[PDB]
Amino acid sequence: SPITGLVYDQRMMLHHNMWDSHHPELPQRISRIFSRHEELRLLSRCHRIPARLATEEELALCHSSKHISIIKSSEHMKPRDLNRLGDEYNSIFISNESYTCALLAAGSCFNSAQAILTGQVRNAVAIVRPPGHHAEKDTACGFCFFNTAALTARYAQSITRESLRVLIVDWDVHHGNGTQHIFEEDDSVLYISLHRYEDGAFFPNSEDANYDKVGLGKGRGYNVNIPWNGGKMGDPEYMAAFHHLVMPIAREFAPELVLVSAGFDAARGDPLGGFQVTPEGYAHLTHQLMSLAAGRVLIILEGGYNLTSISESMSMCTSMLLGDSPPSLDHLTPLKTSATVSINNVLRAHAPFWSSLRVN
Ligand SMILES: CC(/C=C/C(=O)NO)=C\[C@H](C)C(=O)c1ccc(N(C)C)cc1
Ligand SMILES: [K+]
Ligand SMILES: [K+]
Ligand SMILES: [Zn+2]
Repeated sequence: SPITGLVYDQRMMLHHNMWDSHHPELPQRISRIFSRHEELRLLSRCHRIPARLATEEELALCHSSKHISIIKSSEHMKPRDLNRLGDEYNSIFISNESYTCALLAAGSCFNSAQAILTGQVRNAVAIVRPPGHHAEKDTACGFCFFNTAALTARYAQSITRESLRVLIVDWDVHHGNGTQHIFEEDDSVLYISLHRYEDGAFFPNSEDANYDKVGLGKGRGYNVNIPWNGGKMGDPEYMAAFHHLVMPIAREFAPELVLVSAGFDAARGDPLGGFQVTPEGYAHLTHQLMSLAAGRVLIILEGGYNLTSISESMSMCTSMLLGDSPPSLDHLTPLKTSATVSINNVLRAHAPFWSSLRVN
């Protein structure tokens, strides 16, 4: 029978901001999501995967030992040193429990990828924090210490074969700069991100997120950026991006495992995204990805700051993984012109690499 795995560990709530108790990357993000899965009776339908700590050797699959050593050292720091260290990065706060929580987020995901790859479960959801996709090989960034999704892709290959094909779909409203960079020269890991860009004025504020960054060397064509410009986007724009880009490229790539860097900050009500993707929209995207890799899909929480929006959106993704009927959504709504421009720009930049793509 198809089983859905779920991993959650309340110890990941220990990572906190001691200088701003209302910082948006709240410990309550994961507990509210977990409680909503209980209320909707989704949790009881899942196989509970145990959380674990990632080892330093596993962190070294993507990160430098210098970076690992510095984050590890924060476990023993006084508040004044935690404040100073956090200030060395772009948008990071650290507590003595941060390192442990980042290890738990990655270890939880490794156990989930292992459960899927060994056939213990068909697919899985990881309700983890702190997030990972902005973390680079050598630095923490944007609430992220280690790149959980990137590490999970490498971990998956370490327990199978180096050439295991992993698709990472990053639907967090922000560009996963760390994920792109880690796999930029790699043809074994296809990275597809959709993200608010605003001509480089939206976090992480780099032209690296533009559609013309297609990958390097043997990785040329294996990096797909779908940047949004022109304000609020929603379900029609995301469905069109999946229809014309994400799914044709994914099918041509033929992944053996699908990781979703599932931020829910493109959700309706999120003040850090300003977008309108609905829980039914996220459900549709999850169900489309389930048609890939024999259903081998692991959904990894990234960002998403409206407690109610993320709890509803992520629960709807789990509902899809469990085999519930997908929402009836169509492609009849006209897109905002700027979203058409964005999709056409990606189609043009990726036409050389992916024969199945349409011109416009
Ligand atoms: C890091 C983050 C979201 C992360 C996330 O959700 N990861 O996916 C949001 C922060 C508040 C932000 O908006 C910001 C904007 C500009 C900036 N500069 C120009 C230095 C620094 C930070
Ligand atoms: K993204
Ligand atoms: K790549
Ligand atoms: Zn985000």
